[PDB]
Amino acid sequence: RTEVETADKWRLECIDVCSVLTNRLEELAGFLNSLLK
Amino acid sequence: IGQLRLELQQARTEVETADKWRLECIDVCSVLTNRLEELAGFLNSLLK
Amino acid sequence: SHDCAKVDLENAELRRKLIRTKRAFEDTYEKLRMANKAKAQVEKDIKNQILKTHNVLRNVR
Amino acid sequence: SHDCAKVDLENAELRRKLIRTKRAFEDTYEKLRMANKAKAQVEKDIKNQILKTHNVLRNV
Ligand SMILES: [Cl-]
Ligand SMILES: [Zn+2]
Repeated sequence: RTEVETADKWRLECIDVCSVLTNRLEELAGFLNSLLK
Repeated sequence: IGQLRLELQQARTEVETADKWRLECIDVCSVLTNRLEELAGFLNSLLK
Repeated sequence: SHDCAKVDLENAELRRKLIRTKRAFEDTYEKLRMANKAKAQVEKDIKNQILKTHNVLRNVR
Repeated sequence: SHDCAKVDLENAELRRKLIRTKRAFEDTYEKLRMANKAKAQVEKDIKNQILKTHNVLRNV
């Protein structure tokens, strides 16, 4: 049943990573918008 | 007996769900990453 | 009555200054026109990049 | 040795034109200076945003 362990080994990490990437993308959209002022 | 078969089936279902989560997060991370690299290149192009 | 030689001298100096100042104005005005044009292009491309970013954000979960 | 009245009129007109052109040049130069300053600030903030983006990508 170690397939479940290995397949889930990086779940928490990939969730944190996607959260950080999404945050950077949102901040960049806001910054780009600020350039139009 | 049949309980070992049922628990094997449960293990297979858990592997399938774990692989689905993993591949979905890889897909998302890939799309987000590509947009971020494109944005870094665009921002750099503004400095020319 | 004026100083005839003096007003001739001033006529020539004024014409020189006017040429110099017109040229400075045209050069600076052209620089400003180019800067405004470049900025307008930048703002158009920025809008495109913002929309592409929100499209990705909307499709992503 | 010239037309005195005519050179008086021409000198007055030249002075008017020079004031007008000097004012236009000074105003336009001020606008350009302001535009350059605003663009310089934008480019500084853009630099910081690029660096943060590359840092995030590097940690991932
Ligand atoms: Cl792009
Ligand atoms: Zn005279």
